[PDB]
Amino acid sequence: ARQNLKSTDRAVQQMLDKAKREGIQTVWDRYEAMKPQCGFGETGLCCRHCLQGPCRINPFGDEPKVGICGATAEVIVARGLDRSIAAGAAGHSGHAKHLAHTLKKAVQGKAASYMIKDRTKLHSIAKRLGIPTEGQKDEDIALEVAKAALADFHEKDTPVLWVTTVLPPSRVKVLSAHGLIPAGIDHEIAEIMHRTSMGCDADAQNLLLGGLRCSLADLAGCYMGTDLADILFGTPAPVVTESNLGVLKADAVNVAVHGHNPVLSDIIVSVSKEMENEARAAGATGINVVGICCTGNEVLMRHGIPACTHSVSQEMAMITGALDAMILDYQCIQPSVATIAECTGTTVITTMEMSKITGATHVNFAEEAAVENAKQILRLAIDTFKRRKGKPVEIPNIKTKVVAGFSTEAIINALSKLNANDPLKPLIDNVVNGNIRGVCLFAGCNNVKVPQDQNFTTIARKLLKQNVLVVATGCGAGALMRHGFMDPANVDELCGDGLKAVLTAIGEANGLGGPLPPVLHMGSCVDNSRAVALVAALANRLGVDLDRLPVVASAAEAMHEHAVAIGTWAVTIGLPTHIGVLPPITGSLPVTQILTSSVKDITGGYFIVELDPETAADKLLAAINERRAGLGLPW
Amino acid sequence: ARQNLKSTDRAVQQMLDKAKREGIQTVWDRYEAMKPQCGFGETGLCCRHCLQGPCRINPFGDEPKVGICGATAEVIVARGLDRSIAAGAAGHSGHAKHLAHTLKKAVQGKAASYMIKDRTKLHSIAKRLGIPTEGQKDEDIALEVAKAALADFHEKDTPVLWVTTVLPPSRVKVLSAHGLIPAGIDHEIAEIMHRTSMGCDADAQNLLLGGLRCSLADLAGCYMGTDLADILFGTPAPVVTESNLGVLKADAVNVAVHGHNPVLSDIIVSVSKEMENEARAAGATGINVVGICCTGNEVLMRHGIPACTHSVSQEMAMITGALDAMILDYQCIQPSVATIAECTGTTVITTMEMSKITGATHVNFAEEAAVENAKQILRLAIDTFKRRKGKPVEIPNIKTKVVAGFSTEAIINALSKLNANDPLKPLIDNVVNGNIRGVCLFAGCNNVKVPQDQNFTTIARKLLKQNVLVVATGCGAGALMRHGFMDPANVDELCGDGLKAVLTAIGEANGLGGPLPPVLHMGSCVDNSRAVALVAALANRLGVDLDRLPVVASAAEAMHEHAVAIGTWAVTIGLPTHIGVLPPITGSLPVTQILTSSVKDITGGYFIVELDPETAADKLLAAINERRAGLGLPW
Ligand code: SF4
Ligand code: SF4
Ligand code: SF4
Ligand code: SF4
Ligand code: FES
Ligand code: FES
Repeated sequence: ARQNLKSTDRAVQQMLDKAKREGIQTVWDRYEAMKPQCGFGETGLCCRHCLQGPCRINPFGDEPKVGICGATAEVIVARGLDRSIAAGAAGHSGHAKHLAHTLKKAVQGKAASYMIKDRTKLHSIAKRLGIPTEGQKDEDIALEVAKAALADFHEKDTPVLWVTTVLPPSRVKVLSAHGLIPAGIDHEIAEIMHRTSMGCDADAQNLLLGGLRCSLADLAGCYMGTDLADILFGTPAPVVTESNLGVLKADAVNVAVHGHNPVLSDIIVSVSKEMENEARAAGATGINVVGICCTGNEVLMRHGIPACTHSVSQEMAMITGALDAMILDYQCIQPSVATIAECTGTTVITTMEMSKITGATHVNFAEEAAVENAKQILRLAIDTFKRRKGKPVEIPNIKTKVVAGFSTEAIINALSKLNANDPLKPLIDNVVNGNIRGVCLFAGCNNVKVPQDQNFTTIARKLLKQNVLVVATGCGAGALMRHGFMDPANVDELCGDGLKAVLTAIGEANGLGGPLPPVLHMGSCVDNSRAVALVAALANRLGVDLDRLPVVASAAEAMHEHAVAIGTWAVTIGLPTHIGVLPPITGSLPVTQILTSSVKDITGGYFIVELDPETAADKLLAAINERRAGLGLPW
Repeated sequence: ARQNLKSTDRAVQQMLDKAKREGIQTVWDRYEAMKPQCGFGETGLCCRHCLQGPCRINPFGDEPKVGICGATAEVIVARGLDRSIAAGAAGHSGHAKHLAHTLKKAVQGKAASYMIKDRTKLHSIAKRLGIPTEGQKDEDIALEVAKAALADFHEKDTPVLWVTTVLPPSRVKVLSAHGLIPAGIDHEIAEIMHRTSMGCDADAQNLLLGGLRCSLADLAGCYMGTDLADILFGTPAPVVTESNLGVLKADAVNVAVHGHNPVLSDIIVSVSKEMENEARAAGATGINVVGICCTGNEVLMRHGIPACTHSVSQEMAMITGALDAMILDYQCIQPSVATIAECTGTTVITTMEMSKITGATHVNFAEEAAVENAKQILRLAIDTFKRRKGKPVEIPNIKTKVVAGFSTEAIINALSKLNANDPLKPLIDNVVNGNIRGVCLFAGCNNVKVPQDQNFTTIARKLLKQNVLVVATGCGAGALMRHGFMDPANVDELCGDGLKAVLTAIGEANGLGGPLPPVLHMGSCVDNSRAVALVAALANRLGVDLDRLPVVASAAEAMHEHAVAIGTWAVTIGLPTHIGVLPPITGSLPVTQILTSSVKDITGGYFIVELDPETAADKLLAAINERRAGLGLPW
């Protein structure tokens, strides 16, 4: 079996061989068993929005040509897409809502394990929202910030401030003119679900405008999540760590944190240090906390916790035999982990009331008891380590060096070493002179349909050679880190001369003796909001809207509904946005034409649907170079 | 072509013959073109919640057996069902939210076309919510009521009051013990969408408990909608009118109001009276406003507007050639009406920003301009009448007499003529002595899979002969009214002797010289909340919870997501609840077992899935008689 057709990650390939030997079914096996997949679903031409369904429409040929109620292909496709956007917004904003409640509990004396760790971030957010700080206690400022966060979920006398205060006024004006500013986060999610139900909205343009507005509700949830997590846990600054399965240690208690919301896993990190002695009494060397998915990104960015794996390959960490516990919150967790655990000996633990998995142990985490819960959890992990004393394990000896922690604050600070009072100017100077062709954000998941990481690395290599500044979040950052794109030792190999010169100048001015890494890791999926903050700051410094900047995005291997939401708000804020898997839109030419072309006339952004990564890189470079030409720059 | 296999309504059959002659495609034709429908979708064994899909599971046989991410059949089915519940809740609560904003605008002097029409209802709601009224202006009380309504959409220091203040304390306690009381209406909708996204909740029981809680958010939206519409437009009292296509008049301007929210169509009713002269200047006899679907129910209940048709047969009103305008809000409107209008000459007008139909004329209704908008709309209708002067029409000369307007206030008032200070006691006395075997609520839609009305009338006939008091809402009321079940002249034919005696006693005590009708029309789909108010009042008067009462529900021909939500909250509040179409659950035996059996141990209610209506009636009678036996009553 040619495992490189499943994943380009050599540690994953090794574990796929072990899973095959041992008869453990993987995500790739379940994908093979699903083929050929339903073409009605793949093209978007299926509707189950009422009990007269299921309805389907033949992409081509004879009947059925229309839904039972009269819903056309255009309507069916647009309604389906809208519900996916709403689902994504619901996830990011549920994460943000949880953090808002945590901050409120902390400053009300109800959860002493949590606190204001970043006072600077708290005050800047308060100022951005218009919350007075002068002569106020920090706990009172933070209570007002948490209350403002919660207020953005519902209608009120202002629109969603985590949209209108984070984008330039000119962009807010464009969006307002088209009716796209969200009135409340959960309000928009509910309105989507209403308008897409049977016998309601049935005009493709009207439906899709609703979708764009709900995608801005998702952006607000992302930005709110990043803001609150930085207040609570600290704004990231540059860190050095490692990635891939070789970060597991046979002689340690290996504990993975997995999911998206780090409200508990940040505590796990701190409590694990306190239980090192208890782990060694059990015969381990210590407790080795490692990350999976975006919760892993959160603790990597703030604490340098090494990242074990990501997304599609998450089961492989368990296949080593050395994963003693997998501590779950929610989002992007394959529920197969609970069954695989019976074969690998891993203790899979859920912690959130609305995210349980049959067969996994549940610990009822509460912020008020976080340290207590963390000790209960780590003691299960220690017990599990004890059960495998003397059992052989197979950890691939494969890992990469990762430099990360590039929050927007950290990037501005790094640039400030080149120009103290105008830190964005050195970046803009090098865009203008061509040393930096443009900026590309890689975001989103892996997807079993795409050999793991192949689109991210293929596209990134071409862009880096063409002097594009590449930033990354989520499992796009995961893909790039596991293939060495966050190791500064690879700048010479990967980067064009102009980009190398800039990365070197910034790195050497920050006391590194070497360049910044080839790709800047800006954090988790909610931390796509950090990229928005950087791009909005560049737009404001230049006096233009985002749809004039040479900035693009690529969800090169997208999977989750919240990647669909992110891609949609990237378009809505003005960016050319590549997606490297087929979204369920191709069954409607009119909807595809809106999303890939005529939306440019509304927001200035547009989707670029391209499954071939070499072709996608050329298309992204053309989009960047079109923006350069619109600014009168050489390219 | 045997049209009685499509609809049991003889006027619909006549129009199906006309549509066939004229080559106009109908809902039944589009259904035939869809067969055979996808069995994966029909059984619930399909998931499109991420871009790795579509995933399907064979009900029986070999692979695929599990989703790509590991999602089991139980998880896939429960997630799909939860999203349908959330969609239903989003519709009913969007309707309620609209009315709350309308009331607020009215009492703030911003929409003079609206007002407090039912001061008694306003004060009773205020008292139920704990809002002080003594020494307060009505406009201030109503502002506080509207603000409370809007607050129930989001988290706050109280749970959703339109749940906790409308059910008995003992029922609230049972629900609270299981974690089922909603925290906020839109909060629960968003949490469903989150928990059902990829890699989140993956335990069938946990998912379904979430669904039960979101169904209570739907109940709150229903009850809020009824409360606010009664304040604004008046609480229904008994009315006499007619139903079926024969209510159209060739010589008049025929204007249908269609959808669910009557915020504009109540205005249309009043403004149409003012434009009678203008209609006659155009050569019509007047303006003939008729109802379709639940907006039609709203104006039938409050004003006696005749109901033209319902649900699955809505296109047939247009096929007569006499429908000059169809005025749309949202929900349950087949979008085919916009295409059929090109053939029939009808002017189809949309009015709500989030519900447009390509090819229909849109009028941007605003409460602040409601009368202005209504005149613009009725002038389009008058112009359309003028275009058909001299054209032959085919209106089936088929109509029934309808007695309706049985709000819970009206029912209590009618009973009070038999016992002035204890009005529920005569009803309970006759349940105890067996003259009334129990109560059955018919609710929900028609569905093209079921010959139109056949389940409603078959089940109702059997129950009425067994002395069941039958109440009805929505298009269940529509089905029963169009077959004579709301005409008191049919009591002798349809009703058992004990039920006839009770209907006669109440009718004769209310100065009718005749009985109440065989079935009591309690209004629109949101007005299922009225049935909750009646049943909760009976429970309180008897000192028991709802799951001890001989009360059942039947969504005998269910279609829309909000019928799924209603059926689910009927179960959650404690009722045996029949559904007469297959919901997409049969692909999971564990989920089916929870919903039809083990949920009894949680809420005391349960679903009864039965597609054969004779069998369903026997099962409903067994459920009623089991409740009678639990109270120690003969049966
Ligand atoms: S909403 Fe229309 S297209 Fe969708 S399942 Fe129902 S009848 Fe079919
Ligand atoms: S990128 Fe996608 S797979 Fe990875 S965790 Fe942040 S949503 Fe999930
Ligand atoms: S969520 Fe799981 S079952 Fe659903 S489409 Fe994605 S991989 Fe398939
Ligand atoms: S019953 Fe069903 S079809 Fe009829 S209007 Fe009130 S939801 Fe729609
Ligand atoms: S017919 Fe396959 S996704 Fe519905
Ligand atoms: S395979 Fe037909 S509904 Fe998805």
